[PDB]
Amino acid sequence: KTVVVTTILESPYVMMKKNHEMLEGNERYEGYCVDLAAEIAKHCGFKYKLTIVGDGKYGARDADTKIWNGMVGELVYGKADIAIAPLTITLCREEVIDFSKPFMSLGISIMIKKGTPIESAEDLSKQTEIAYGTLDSGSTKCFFRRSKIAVFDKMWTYMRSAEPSVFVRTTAEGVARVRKSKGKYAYLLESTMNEYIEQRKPCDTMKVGGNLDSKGYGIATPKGSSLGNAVNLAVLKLNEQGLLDKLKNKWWYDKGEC
Amino acid sequence: KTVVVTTILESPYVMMKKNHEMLEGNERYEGYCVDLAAEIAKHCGFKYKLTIVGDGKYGARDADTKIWNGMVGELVYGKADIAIAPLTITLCREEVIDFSKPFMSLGISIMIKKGTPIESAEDLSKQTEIAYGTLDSGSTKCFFRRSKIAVFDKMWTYMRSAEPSVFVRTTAEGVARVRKSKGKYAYLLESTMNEYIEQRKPCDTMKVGGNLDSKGYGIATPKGSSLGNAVNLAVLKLNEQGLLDKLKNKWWYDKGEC
Ligand SMILES: N[C@@H](CCC(=O)O)C(=O)O
Ligand SMILES: N[C@@H](CCC(=O)O)C(=O)O
Ligand SMILES: [Zn+2]
Ligand SMILES: [Zn+2]
Ligand SMILES: [Zn+2]
Repeated sequence: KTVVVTTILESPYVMMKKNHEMLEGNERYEGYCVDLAAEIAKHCGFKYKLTIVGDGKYGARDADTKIWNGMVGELVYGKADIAIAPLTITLCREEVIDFSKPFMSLGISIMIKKGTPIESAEDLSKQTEIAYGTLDSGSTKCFFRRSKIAVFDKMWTYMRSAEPSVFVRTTAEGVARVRKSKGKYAYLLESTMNEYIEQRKPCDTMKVGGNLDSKGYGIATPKGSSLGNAVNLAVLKLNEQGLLDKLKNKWWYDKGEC
Repeated sequence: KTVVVTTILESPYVMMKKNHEMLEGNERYEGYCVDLAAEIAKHCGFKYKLTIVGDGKYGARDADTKIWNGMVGELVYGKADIAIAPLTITLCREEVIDFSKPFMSLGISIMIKKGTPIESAEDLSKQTEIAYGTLDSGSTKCFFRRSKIAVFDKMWTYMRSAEPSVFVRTTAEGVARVRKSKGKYAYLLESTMNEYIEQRKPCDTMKVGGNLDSKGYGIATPKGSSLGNAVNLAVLKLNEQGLLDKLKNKWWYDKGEC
């Protein structure tokens, strides 16, 4: 009956509303993915409940157990019916879950504290004074783990061994680490999240360089789900009608503070 | 056994080699989609035959007959097994054929002769002096026909009844018309093709403004084809290993003339 949606607290995709405690269920949350879920549900004709992924992760497979965690795991093991989140379409994930055509484009990018002497990934790789890392259990880390491209592989070799550790549990922890590190920490994260934060007080970070790759976020469903077909057509509809662009302006730039 | 691949002569995706007359089969052609087809086939483990679409079109459904033309038609009517071309993923097409996840991102863009006093679609819609049109039987025309957005519907209203016709049969025809028309014709075409032309002699055109929308090219197969799954995984694999970015540089910028 009611579709269980798994999602993740990530600004400006899903955020606890300012006055949520006096609100109940889905009304406690706002954001790009909250509006998207409402649109998708409207067009596919289902009722839904938003749930925050229990382990707070996007999804990766444990090398030893082979068990998936995060939102991907919640789909794989039957704990949720659909994931509506900034979840990156990847080869490894497509092997175990289904994705709609992308609803948003992104690439890996570099976040620095304003004034930091870094302009590119190549820059980061040719030095050591400034440490840099990525999010745990996500596609950015996996991208670096598996890249045969010379510059990226060298970055991965430094990251996988550094001490203290350069990886963070949440995007917020990575951003805070940049802001409090006096320019000695740079954070590798998706351009969407980088560009959003850049327009938020205290206005002390910025995106530098071009994107390191090009990929997309998709709405994910359990493999063979009956929901997959309708959801895909809905994403295409919403893109063609300009809604996806409308939502993007609503949450990134109509909400800039800088 | 041998996979029949439908494609289209559109630079720099698929072009006739200089000595093509002395060459046979797939060796007659070169370009981004030629390189891509060789890779998709290698990774999916199939032999293939490139064939240029007979009517030279991408694909639209005739309002009267209801028959699909172009590469889309070749797939729908069983004349080809797969399309490897700059074929835009759209809702109407997804209803009749299957698409892989996108292999390239693009948006509708504006091409002007250098010096043309136009900076945006809004600029174009608000005037009469400079004519503008699009390709026939393609996703750009359909975009404008179907659009509810104010600026774009105004453009469609003008274009559909402009005389002489502002629509062209091939991208090359639209580009020639821009070049020959002394700034009095602007051409709406995808950013990928606009960007390519900008780097070709006589270096007299350019892309102006931002993209009007955001979408992707996919590799297409007949609905329910068993090739679809493998092709999709190959596209993701090839993106993650950086092949797609490498091919774009090779055919757009390494060969740039301006
Ligand atoms: N979008 C990523 C999470 C953020 C990141 O890895 O940078 C994923 O789906 O895993
Ligand atoms: N890529 C387009 C053709 C070019 C255009 O319409 O501008 C299509 O698949 O129809
Ligand atoms: Zn709607
Ligand atoms: Zn010839
Ligand atoms: Zn290969």
